[PDB]
Amino acid sequence: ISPHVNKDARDQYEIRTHLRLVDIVEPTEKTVDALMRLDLAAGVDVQISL
Amino acid sequence: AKQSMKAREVKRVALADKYFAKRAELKAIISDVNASDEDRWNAVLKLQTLPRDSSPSRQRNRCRQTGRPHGFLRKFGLSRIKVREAAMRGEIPGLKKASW
Amino acid sequence: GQKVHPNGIRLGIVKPWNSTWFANTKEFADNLDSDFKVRQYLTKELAKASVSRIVIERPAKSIRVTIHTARPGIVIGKKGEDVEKLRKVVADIAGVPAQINIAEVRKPELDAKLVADSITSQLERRVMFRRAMKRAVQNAMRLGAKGIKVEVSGRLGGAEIARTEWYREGRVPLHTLRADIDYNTSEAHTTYGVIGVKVWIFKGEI
Amino acid sequence: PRRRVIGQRKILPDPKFGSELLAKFVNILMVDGKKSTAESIVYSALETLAQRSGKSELEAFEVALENVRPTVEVKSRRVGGSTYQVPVEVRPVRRNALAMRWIVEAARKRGDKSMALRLANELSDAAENKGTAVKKREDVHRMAEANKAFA
RNA sequence: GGCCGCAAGGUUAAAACUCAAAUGAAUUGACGGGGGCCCGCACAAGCGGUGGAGCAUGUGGUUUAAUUCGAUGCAACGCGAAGAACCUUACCUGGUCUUGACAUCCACGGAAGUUUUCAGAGAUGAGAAUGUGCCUUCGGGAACCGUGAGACAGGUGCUGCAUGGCUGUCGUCAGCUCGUGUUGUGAAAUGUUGGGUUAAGUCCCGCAACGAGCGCAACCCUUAUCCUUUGUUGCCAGCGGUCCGGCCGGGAACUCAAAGGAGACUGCCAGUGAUAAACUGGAGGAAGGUGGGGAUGACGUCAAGUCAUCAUGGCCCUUACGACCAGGGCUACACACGUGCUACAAUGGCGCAUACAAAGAGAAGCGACCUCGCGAGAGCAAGCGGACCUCAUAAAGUGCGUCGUAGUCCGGAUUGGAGUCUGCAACUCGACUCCAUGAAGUCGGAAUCGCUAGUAAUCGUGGAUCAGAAUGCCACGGUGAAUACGU
Repeated sequence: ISPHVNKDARDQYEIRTHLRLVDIVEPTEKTVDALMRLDLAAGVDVQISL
Repeated sequence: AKQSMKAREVKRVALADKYFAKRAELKAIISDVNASDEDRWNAVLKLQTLPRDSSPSRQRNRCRQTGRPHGFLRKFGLSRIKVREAAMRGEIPGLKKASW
Repeated sequence: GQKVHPNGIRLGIVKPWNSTWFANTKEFADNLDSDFKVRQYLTKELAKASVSRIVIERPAKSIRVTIHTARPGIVIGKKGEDVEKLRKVVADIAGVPAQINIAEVRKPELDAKLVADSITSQLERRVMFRRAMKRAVQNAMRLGAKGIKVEVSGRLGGAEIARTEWYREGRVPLHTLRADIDYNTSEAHTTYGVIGVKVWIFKGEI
Repeated sequence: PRRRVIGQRKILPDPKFGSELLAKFVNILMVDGKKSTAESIVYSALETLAQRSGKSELEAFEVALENVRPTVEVKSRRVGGSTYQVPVEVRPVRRNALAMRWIVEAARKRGDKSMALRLANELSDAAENKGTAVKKREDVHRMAEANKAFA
């Protein structure tokens, strides 16, 4: 945290990543369209597997 | 950093992109076992006629805002000083001060 | 001693972030550089429109930017003839579809960035720094703040030995983490060198 | 310290027998956090010692200690620019601690083959009133007696 | 010079020259080999080290064409460097260009893919193939390659005693101040002192003071105990299949994962105390009095550090203090110092075979099973953007043999010969393997350092930088002490 020598005097940072999983057992055509036609927030990442 | 060092870096990345496939071919030839044993000599003698700046190991990671050749972090593209500045201003999503 | 950044120490407790998105390791650096270039261009273009904050979001495969300003007319223009141009340039820089939104600052006298910008502007036209500082403090305390602090440093008045001065009114508790404290800074370029300004404003606990 | 009261830590009793004195002896003997090695050494030594005297290990140990426990010692004082040796009484816990420390220090200085052998020889000599431990006790008492005028 | 005295001397009493001050009484600090009260691994009581040997690394000096620049008592010396073979590079020797290696302007024509010759290379010359899109109202020139002229570009060049921003230190110490009132001609004082008490200017009672601010405490992260939601890639007590294995049908109970809640406050009892603030014991409880560990740094001090991250006033150079290139140097070696690693052995060295962890990283990435090699590795090849696959086998420990106090069956510097891999390229100057050689050293003079509990000591494991290069730095668990009478 200093532009020159001092060698102690540090800063420590973190990033945390949260994760969730959801399972659908018996789908139908209407539901799959309903999911594929949905929008969510500007900070969530969504992965769909068939 | 001086204005000529960054120019050197741009030139390096350009040439490395340009000559990528030829080198991989020549190196596969030289490495492969059971070769004619003169094709090896030829490939070795040709791999050194290409420009020196076309090798990926002549490149140096630098800070994207200042040009500093030390204290580089790969997740951010910046040096320690500018990382701290942006972090305190609030421009790096998810990052904050840690204790445990 | 040295002090910790108020905004920084408060992120996640009472203060929000300026950028919101998720990315992985192969996109993080590029996204940061694109945001930096966007902010540089907007701050150069809107120097006289009283900008105090630029918030960036990256949903799906586009970019949406919110500008917090105190003179929205100068930004919007005659039926959009300026907002459209800004959107085109930002889309070119980002490389994806773009959207711009404009939000208004009701009280410019309780905003940390705008007070500091006003002081620097006055200092560059040869006004007396004591007058500037006292006016700032009085305005803030008149319009409803619970406390304010102002600090200035450099070659004041053309002196040869540099100096630092500050004024305070009300409460300004910096060790309390639930306190709502706004902070920002600015720089003035004169014929004798650089002068620096810092501003703190307190609004209440939460 | 200056303004403190420190309580006593609890110590588990030995597994084979049930004495806390022997646990403290193991503790004083151990090095680098290896309690198993110390327990092996002590148990082997007490085994080889019980024969040489035809009594229980505990009785041999107690008789060995009773000849090395000290009674009076000397502290140093310097307020007038000169060092004076002032005799003081020793209290029971310190008596036991000093005895154990001296026994182990004497043992490590011998020249036999195994550490268990050295420990057993030292304990036997102590029960017979010979060796460096008893010499140390005698020297301390002599110094304390020679300075009785400063009590 | 006169008077007086045996003498020692006494009494009366000037000038030249030189300086701009000499001095009294009070006021706020700092200091004392002055006094009083209280703190801290400050001492004392203990455990392990450094100073001696060999090696790794930084600094002074000397050397050299160059050994690039900066940091210098505590608070510089494994420090900027979180990684110098070329590159990085800012230094040296030699070969080269001048509106330029990086930008904005004006106007004269056309563009990117292969392939030949002289060059150490930079850079010179010969060739072959192509004719883009697009209002062509013909002006588009947007896109991007050439050359010419001049407003300009460029500088890790000096001043951290002209500066902004950022940091060290006294010190996580308990202090530092204001408004109104009152006292003194004034500088100033009171409040903030006093009797008790606390880790604390923490709190209560008194008192020409009455109130408020910055600090102290609390709100934030983590760890220890409980219950209610969801149960796959994570979990198996009851039930039933057997190729023995959570393998399979199943179960939602238990470990565990991660969201909302409960809990600790001198709350309750007894004694002391100013009919107080508090203190010392006891119950219940996973935990008791700040439960344990982090983050959090007041007004100020040292013209403390950094113009070489960046930004910036003043000075300075522009066919050169600015570009490009191939070789060398930052790794030198009579010597002095700081910080570390491995040892000098039986609480151990060597051979066989066998329990028990935590936290992390991975697409130009991590690389299983199988085959070849004594080995460092090589060939062929699944799986995984991951509670699923891979890195990846914990070590100290325990059981059985042998060595027998020897410079050793202890220690592993140095040197010869033969190899593997990264990389255009390992001479100067890389890491690792195999056969051989087998140095100093038997516990270190005067000095001197760390540590109060899951701490010291000791054993292994991961990551950042990174083509390759840790005995350094930042993190994780295993075994597990001694001592504190006292100031």
